Amino acid sequence: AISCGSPPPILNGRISYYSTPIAVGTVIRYSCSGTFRLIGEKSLLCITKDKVDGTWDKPAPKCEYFNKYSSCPEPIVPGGYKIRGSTPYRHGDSVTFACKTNFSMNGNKSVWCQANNMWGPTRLPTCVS
Amino acid sequence: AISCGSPPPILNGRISYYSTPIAVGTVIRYSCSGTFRLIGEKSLLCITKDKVDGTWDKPAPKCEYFNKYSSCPEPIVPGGYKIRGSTPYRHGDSVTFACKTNFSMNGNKSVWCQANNMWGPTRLPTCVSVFPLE
Amino acid sequence: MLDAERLKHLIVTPSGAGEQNMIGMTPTVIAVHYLDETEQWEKFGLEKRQGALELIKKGYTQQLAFRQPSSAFAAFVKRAPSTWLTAYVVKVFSLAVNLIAIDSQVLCGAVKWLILEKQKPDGVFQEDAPVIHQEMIGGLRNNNEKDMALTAFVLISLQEAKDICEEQVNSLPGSITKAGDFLEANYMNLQRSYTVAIAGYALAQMGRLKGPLLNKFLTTAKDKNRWEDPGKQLYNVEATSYALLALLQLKDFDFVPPVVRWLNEQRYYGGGYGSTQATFMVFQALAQYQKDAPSDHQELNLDVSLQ
Ligand SMILES: CC(=O)N[C@@H]1[C@@H](O)[C@H](O)[C@@H](CO)O[C@@H]1O
Ligand SMILES: CC(=O)N[C@@H]1[C@@H](O)[C@H](O)[C@@H](CO)O[C@@H]1O
Ligand SMILES: [Zn+2]
Ligand SMILES: [Zn+2]
Repeated sequence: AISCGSPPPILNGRISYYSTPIAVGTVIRYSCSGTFRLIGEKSLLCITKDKVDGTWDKPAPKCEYFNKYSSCPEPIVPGGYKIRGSTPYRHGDSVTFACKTNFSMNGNKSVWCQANNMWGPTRLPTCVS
Repeated sequence: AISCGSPPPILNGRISYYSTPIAVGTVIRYSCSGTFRLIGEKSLLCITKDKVDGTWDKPAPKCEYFNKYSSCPEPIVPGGYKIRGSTPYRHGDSVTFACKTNFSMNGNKSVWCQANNMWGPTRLPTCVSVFPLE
Repeated sequence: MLDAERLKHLIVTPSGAGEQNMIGMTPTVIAVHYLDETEQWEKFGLEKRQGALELIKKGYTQQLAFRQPSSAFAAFVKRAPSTWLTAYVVKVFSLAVNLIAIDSQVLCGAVKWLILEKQKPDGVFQEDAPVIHQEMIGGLRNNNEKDMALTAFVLISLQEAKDICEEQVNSLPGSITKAGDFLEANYMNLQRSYTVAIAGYALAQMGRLKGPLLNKFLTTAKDKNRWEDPGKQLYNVEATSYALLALLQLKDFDFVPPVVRWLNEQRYYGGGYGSTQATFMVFQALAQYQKDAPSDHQELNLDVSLQ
């Protein structure tokens, strides 16, 4: 049967318990200690895009030591708006976007405020007509 | 960086020559001999979704023995609308859909007209309401 | 049941912290809203209007001292923001928009926060930091059916700020639909007369109080004139005022009379400890009845200021 290999590790974090072999459809959950903040989506899904090999559906998220002083500027996406998360934007906070009518999204819809005061592991999504 | 392994083979078809190794971002093209019709996307892209594994973005398309009588009816998707494709739909022809305002698409946006008159390799795409309770 | 001296006692000077200031601001705001809407200043004394506008501005200005960076509110700036207080500020401020200068960044910033931070994917609004004066939230103090009761309460607030904020808050339309979907899907299961009245009004505003829902709403009334819950039925004036607003919204004029009559027999101008919601709501509802009356013969009762 199709499987995924060992999930990507996470420094200063934990990965939920999983059985072997890792079957398509398996969901893994990452988390961080109390003084750390998780940056990126917490659950990875074992999927198959070509019906032959298995891959996790996204990169593993990371744990950043908490920086109570960090703050990210308002994330703005022309053609779109926020459907989750609002100011102030602190370390570990997340924002989720949606595109206005007649606009379609490109890229990941959610971003995280990182310790270096910049948004998510990926670039802000874009909205095009 | 990352590379994709040997691509899926295609019965009664061939893959456009590609150089080795295969880096993410590389596109390869499938085609069927002339007495067959290609069902599925002809171009496969080497990508990485988790920054560790390199994979082909779709399964290999297939070659169906040509049937000149095959004719698919106009595909209809609730909450969606056709973007590409025009009647009549013959063997190997395809159409593409998009979801209307307030729906998200579940499935492949493009389907192909098969010898048995049924649409695409996958089930027609579906457009589901953005509103959970629907 | 109402006259000028009774209404005049509701004009008060606001003071206190983030919750206390709104308890004070409520009677004055609804009293002015009621007199303007019913066009009764001649009976009350139009020269008192200016003075009331000044107290309203004072209430508003003072409340800003408790506006947080998020645009949400709490009793004290050191305290975690209340979903309910923030929504109540929107409910009061929206009524004052053409009375004094209300900053849309303030009004709409609070609306935006409610949606972006306190509404679940399923549409329910959640309170993560309950107010200290549990006295001021009326029927919501009884935590039973809180997801439905609070969701209706916040949605009604959002409807008041919709036209003013829809431009600056793109998530507003979708938030309302989600809240509405949740209330509609779970309405039939309500047990309290209070929740039935408040969610009933919220659904009526969206044209969703129909069929079995409408029937439950109407049959829930006791003696066909009030929405009350046995055992500490202190929320009946508030519940029934929401219900009267739903009936007016539905133009269900044949069912309205016993309700207005019951409301008019209550000492609804009493004010006093814990009267904030009853006060805001009964004056909103009776003002609405009088505002609608000139267009519909069926609303013929006299619930106006008497000599
Ligand atoms: C809100 C908005 O921009 N909607 C318009 C709609 O009015 C119009 O009918 C349509 C035609 O393609 O384009 C967009 O969907
Ligand atoms: C084309 C269409 O249905 N647009 C609707 C809009 O009318 C509505 O206000 C909103 C929230 O329910 O959802 C969608 O944006
Ligand atoms: Zn925005
Ligand atoms: Zn947040």
